[PDB]
Amino acid sequence: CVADYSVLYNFAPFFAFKCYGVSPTKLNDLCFTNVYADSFVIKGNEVSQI
Amino acid sequence: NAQALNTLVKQLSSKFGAISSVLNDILSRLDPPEAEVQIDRLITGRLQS
Repeated sequence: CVADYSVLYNFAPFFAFKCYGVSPTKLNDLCFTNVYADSFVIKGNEVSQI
Repeated sequence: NAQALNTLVKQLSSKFGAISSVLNDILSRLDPPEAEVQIDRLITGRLQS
């Protein structure tokens, strides 16, 4: 499918957008073999542990 | 002569510790501040060759 990351920015005022292997600003100009998404909820003080 | 030239032209497909052996991949995946760290290793390896 066409992966548009623009809908992620306006969805919520995120306060943590750490990206390790790719600069976020270029995310719209790349192609990937496969994508995995994982979701869970934790407390604030544990956020640094991810 | 053929062996030397073949080795010299083959040495361009080595990462030398970086994440990839293609410059355009690095220049299209990372911000300019983080590109120099990867570029330097390739530069040094190719200079040595």
